Amino acid sequence: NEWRKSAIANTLLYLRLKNIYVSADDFVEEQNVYVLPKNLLKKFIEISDVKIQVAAFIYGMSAKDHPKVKEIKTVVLVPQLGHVGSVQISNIPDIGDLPDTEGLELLGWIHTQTEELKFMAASEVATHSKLFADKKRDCIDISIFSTPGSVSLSAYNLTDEGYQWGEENKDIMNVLSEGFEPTFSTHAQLLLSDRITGNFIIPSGNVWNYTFMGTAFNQEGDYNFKYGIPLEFYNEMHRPVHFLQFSELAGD
Amino acid sequence: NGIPVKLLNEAQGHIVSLELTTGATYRGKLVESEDSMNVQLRDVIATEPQGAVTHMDQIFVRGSQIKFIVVPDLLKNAPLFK
Amino acid sequence: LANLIDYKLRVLTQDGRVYIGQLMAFDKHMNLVLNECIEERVPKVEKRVLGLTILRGEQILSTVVEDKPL
Amino acid sequence: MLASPMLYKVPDISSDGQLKKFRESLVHSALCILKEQELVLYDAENDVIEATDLGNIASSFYINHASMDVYNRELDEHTTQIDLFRIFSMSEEFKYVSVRYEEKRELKQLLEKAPIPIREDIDDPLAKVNVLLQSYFSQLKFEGFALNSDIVFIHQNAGRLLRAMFEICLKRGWGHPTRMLLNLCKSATTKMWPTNCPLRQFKTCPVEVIKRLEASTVPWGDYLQLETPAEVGRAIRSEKYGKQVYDLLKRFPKMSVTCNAQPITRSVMRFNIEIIADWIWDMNVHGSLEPFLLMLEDTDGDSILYYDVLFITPDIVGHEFTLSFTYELKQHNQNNLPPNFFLTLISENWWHSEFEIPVSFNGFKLPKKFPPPTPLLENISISTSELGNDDFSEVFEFKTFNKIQSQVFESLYNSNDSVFVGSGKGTGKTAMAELALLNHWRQNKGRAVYINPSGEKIDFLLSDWNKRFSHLAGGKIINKLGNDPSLNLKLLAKSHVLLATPVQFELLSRRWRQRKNIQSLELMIYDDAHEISQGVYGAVYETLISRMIFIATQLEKKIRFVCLSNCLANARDFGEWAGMTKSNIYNFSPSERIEPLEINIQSFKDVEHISFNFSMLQMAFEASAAAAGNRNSSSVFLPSRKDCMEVASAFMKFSKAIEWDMLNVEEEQIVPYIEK
Amino acid sequence: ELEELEEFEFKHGPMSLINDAMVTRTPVIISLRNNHKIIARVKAFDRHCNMVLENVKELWTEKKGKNVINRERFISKLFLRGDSVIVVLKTP
Amino acid sequence: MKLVNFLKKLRNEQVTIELKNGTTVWGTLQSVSPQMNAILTDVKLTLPNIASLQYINIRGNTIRQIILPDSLNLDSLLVDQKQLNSLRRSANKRPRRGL
RNA sequence: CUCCUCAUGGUCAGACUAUGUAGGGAAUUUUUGGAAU
Repeated sequence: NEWRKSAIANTLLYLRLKNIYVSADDFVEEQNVYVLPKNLLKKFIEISDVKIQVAAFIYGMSAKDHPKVKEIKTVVLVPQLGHVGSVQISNIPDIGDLPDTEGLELLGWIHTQTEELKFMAASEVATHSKLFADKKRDCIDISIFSTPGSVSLSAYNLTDEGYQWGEENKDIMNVLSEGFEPTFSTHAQLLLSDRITGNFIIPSGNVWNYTFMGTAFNQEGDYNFKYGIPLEFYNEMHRPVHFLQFSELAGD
Repeated sequence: NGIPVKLLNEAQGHIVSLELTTGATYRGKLVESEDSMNVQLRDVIATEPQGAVTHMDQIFVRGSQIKFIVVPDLLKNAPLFK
Repeated sequence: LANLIDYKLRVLTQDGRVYIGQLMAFDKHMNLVLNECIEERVPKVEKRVLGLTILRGEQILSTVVEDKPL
Repeated sequence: MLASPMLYKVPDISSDGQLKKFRESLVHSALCILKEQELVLYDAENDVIEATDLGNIASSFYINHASMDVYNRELDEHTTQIDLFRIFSMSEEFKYVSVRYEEKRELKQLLEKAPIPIREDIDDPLAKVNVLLQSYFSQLKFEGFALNSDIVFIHQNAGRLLRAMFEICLKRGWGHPTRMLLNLCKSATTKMWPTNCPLRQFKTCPVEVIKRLEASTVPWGDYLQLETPAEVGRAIRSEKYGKQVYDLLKRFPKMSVTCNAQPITRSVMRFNIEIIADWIWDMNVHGSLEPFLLMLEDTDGDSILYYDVLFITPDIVGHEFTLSFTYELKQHNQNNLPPNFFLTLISENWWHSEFEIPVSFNGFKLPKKFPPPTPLLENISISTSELGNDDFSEVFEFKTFNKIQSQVFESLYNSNDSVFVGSGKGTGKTAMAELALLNHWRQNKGRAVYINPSGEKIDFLLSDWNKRFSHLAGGKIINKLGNDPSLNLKLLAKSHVLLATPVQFELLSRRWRQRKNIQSLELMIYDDAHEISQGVYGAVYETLISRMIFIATQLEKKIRFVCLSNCLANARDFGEWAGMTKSNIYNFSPSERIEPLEINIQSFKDVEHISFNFSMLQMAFEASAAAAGNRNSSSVFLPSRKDCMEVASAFMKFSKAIEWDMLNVEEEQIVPYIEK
Repeated sequence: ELEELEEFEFKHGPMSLINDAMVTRTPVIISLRNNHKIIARVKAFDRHCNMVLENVKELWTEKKGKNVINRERFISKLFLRGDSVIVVLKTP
Repeated sequence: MKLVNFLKKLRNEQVTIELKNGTTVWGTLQSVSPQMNAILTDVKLTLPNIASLQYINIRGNTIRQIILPDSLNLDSLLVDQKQLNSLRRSANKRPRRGL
């Protein structure tokens, strides 16, 4: 538990992309399909945790080759406080100020987990609904299953009933999740390529993980954003409390 | 202002001794001390460098002409220790 | 000059007279207040116990570290 | 060995009294392992030696070779903050360190509350070493002084080792380690963490304030953005000292940084950086100058593209300061290119500077593959006999033309069309210009414009032209233009041929409508058209070219443009815009020249901030000695007269010791020449 | 503006002698209040007539149990207070 | 400019100060105040028979002259304050330069 | 380094205290000498 064992365990996370596979769904032009690069995914895996869910937003736009294809150019990492199997996330980011944003649409969001599901769980669906309630109905989700030796990209969609369910049922609600059942989620079309690449946006304070900053995190609150390199889930910037406790161990 | 100026203002009402640039010594009660060290003195006994001593009622000497003052030891307590 | 505070110091006057006393305070003009100050003239000979004294900065030539504070 | 060969294991013994082969065998043994550690270059049979970057680092920071290869393998592209301490511990200088049973209780207390986790365990000395390192960063003095002695050792050698690792990663071009290592180096230097605020390293900043900021859980950027002093005092929630804090903030480095990238060609990419420095200087706190490491790294932050150290002096702060550099791309990154590269500035001293501005690639489209120049056919047969009138054959003081000039001669001397003659400095562009001038005269034309940007070589060329060209045609007036618009106008009238810089003749020709002499100019030689790339003046010179072409189109005038230039990849486009045809254009490669010339470029370290250093000077002297011992004559170029004087005295000192001070002439002959 | 006026007044005033001394690197002789004289070159000056003097030769007059004798010594690097200056003479 | 600053530069320098009263001082300047009050250490002092003193502070107005070592670099020490004043005081077409 | 001025941030009912790319410390009471003999 705590910082030591998981943080030490974080170094091995580059090994999880040596083997990458998905259960291959039938490719269909009828619905829009996503093209995700191998570097952004790798960096997100590195920043993420073995246990706790790490989740960012993802942005991009339609290329002129196919309007139905959506290229994910810009990952947007946001203020959040993660738990095991659940996470608290801030609002939709206001990134109009930055350059290299000419009408970048909101494609969806991405997150980590350790359980292999064909559907989105309650803690995920409720969060999805809270983010996108009245804002974008057809946005997608990327659920990354992560285990030592390989990772798996499980994409998902959502229908209009799930948003209502998330609006009504936020805290706890395990039975209404059970009744919610597998069916509502629909497996979205996602691809992994080395033929394109992308970049990250990060908050102005450059601390995206508010795990141990409990007072500073605000679930609805404004933040400035900037381009940069994101940090590790357990990184010196994310663990300031530990230094005052470390020197406080000897005291004075 | 000077801290010794502040002490010297505390010395008002006491008996002090004054040596001037000429060397004459004036002992008496200090009436008034300005910021410029000009001092008003009462009932002064004066000892000249030749040794002759005189008495005078009211004397006022310029600051610039004073070599030094000696003030009573009462003031040494405070608050200039800080 | 702040390090010299509380020390026993020897001040040489304009007229050549030597004063010795504890340095309690100074100011911009280098007016010094000297506690338990005594005067020596020729070098002990002609030594007098003055007591608490101010000295003017216009008259002061130099000061040296005499002894440690009381 | 000489004294007792078998004691120290000389096998050679009777053989080689001087132990030549024993010495050489040890050298072989050394250079194998060194080469394995990529410290030096070596070849067994050919036997050539040169030093590498890693070897230079080991030399500078005096790292043992074992420590060196340990760094080599244990450092990786993906290595993280946890692994950095482990590698530091693995450094061979700690081989003699071992854990102790009286140390063990304090170790146990530490490793619980240690911020940076340890993959190893209490029994292992490496773990003890890096926890001592952590304590040192965190300022922990100790009671049990065994630990404190070890941490003294770490105090003296730690910034060394860490700084070495950082330099190594920087040479390797690895993004994840280099930034974290730079932070660690800073932490060894200034003794603090990132989470401890940078206000700690100010000597005048008080203790209560820094405690309050540590405990306030606030991003550093916000405090830096705060301006109003009273508002800073309110933000730091103590009304006292706020003004002091704000003063010290403006004494903390703050940079408004911008970068505009732009491709030169498809492979080469030039970055124009605008680096502004807003902070106010202090000689006490900042020191002599501010070294700032400028990192150009990829979109992930994985590998380093390009790096440089730059010195911000007291003079630069507040000025708008541009910095330029070039980078060649990869093959795949050439084909498909990223959304942006990250440009990050970090202070080698100041904490949490961290200014990273994205270098924007959005729809940057690279140009086409470079087209090769027109081929050089094998023909020598063109000579001075081919030209029509034989008075023009007494000019060139040679008979047979060059290989490159023979190629252009047909379009040049015979026809009147617009010619891009093109390339090379050595191959005479002067000669080709002369031929063009003769062709122009031959048709009873008479107005000629020879334009070179270099005003000193214009004068030389005038001195050579007026004594010879002018008298053969027999009337022609060759002149150079002066600063006056009026005087150079009267010259524009009086003179058949005008020689001027682009600035001069553009200024005179700006009114073509009003000066009708300039509407009538039939022939032009644009000499060194490759200098249109050069700064604003090149832009002036293309303004002149564009103006002339606009005059040709507007007036329906036949104006023969002879564009003389250097080797240019984009040359054909340049000729196209000038009213030319692909057949008329002649572009050649630099390798086409007739005197094969070895360009030997040699790179040295820490030279970016200086005109020259002492190794450069030695190598120059060695080259000069090679030339002087040979029959060749040699020359060296220098930035200033001051630099020339310095190098001259230096050369004399080098020469006086060695055999050659030689002037190849007696010492009594030289004074008669230098009498003045 | 004030700085400009001060420098100018200094240039056209009596100060012009010590300004001219620094620029020409000419020797000047200074009659001091100690009844000693300093003939030297002016390396630097001040409004108070504080001066950095090089190649100092100071000349003085001493009385003994017979005829008055002049005495002199060389001080290569000398810095001088401004109040000791009675007179600064510039000459060939 | 102000020569007193030039004296401020003179810390850790061995000097012989002649004084208005005629006193000769020999010692290493620890500091000089802007008043030109000079504090020195390891001082041999001769009043107009030398007295050896750990530390001596002299009031600036009493200083007649201070004789500096001949090794001192006056060219370098004199020019400071002007540079400090200059530091206190301190579009397309930018690159005259090209590629 | 020190005192003043000024600016400032704070506190108290003008004073005090930290900081300052600040100005200053030659015309009567102090630091640019009425001292010299």
